[PDB]
Amino acid sequence: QIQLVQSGREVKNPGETVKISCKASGYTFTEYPMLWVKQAPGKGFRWMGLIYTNTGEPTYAEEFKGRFVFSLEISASTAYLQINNLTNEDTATYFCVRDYFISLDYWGQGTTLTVSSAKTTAPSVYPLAPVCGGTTGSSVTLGCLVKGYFPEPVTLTWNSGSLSSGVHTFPALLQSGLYTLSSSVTVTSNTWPSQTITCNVAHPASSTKVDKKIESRR
Amino acid sequence: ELPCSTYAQSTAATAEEIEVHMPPDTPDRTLMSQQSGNVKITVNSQTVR
Repeated sequence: QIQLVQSGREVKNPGETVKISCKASGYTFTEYPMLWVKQAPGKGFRWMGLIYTNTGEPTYAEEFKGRFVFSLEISASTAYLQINNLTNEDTATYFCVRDYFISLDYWGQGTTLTVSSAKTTAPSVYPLAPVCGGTTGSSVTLGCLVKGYFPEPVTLTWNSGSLSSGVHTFPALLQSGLYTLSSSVTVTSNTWPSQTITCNVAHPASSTKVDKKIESRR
Repeated sequence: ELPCSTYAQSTAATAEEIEVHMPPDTPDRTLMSQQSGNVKITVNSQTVR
């Protein structure tokens, strides 16, 4: 049904652009738009208009004048919010709302537009081990620590999703504008790091990617 | 009293006629609503084309 799969990190510069195209599953044609929504830090909902999937373009927000303007790929059922001329407070969430469940009944989960001045380096990931001899049991605490992402994003997981189940990941903390994260991926005794365990990370702001092997600390 | 015309005040509709043709269909942008931003439209009691 209606569900706008919003875009990921939309990186913007000071006065730079933002573009969150959300592939709207459930792009219909008949009788109703898809109510777009901007999302501020506290405001909850802030509606960015109505614009259909096979309708095609958004009838935009009212008080959101400035950067924001709606767009979309109409034949694919997909919508989008493009906000060029990035100001300071451009970091926010984005949603569509597909008119099935006859209100704005396919709410977008949010797309993260990040337009800010910060450091220039894609994220660097490393292996994070258990206790230094063994450090294994019914779980075995490998993982990948991906820190140092600038601009957004640096995407890092611990055990890479294969040895990813049963993982505890600490969130991105800011250090002078440096985004750090770690994911302790629990493998088995045969899963990792006795078996193969390896966290991964990526950063196209440097046009690069790096993974660190989440083995035991031996 | 010179004889001239006068649009007289008898309102009799005999020897006069209006072309009482069919009423045209009214345009109706007011009928269907955009429920939540999407298609929950309403009729509200007419021959809504």
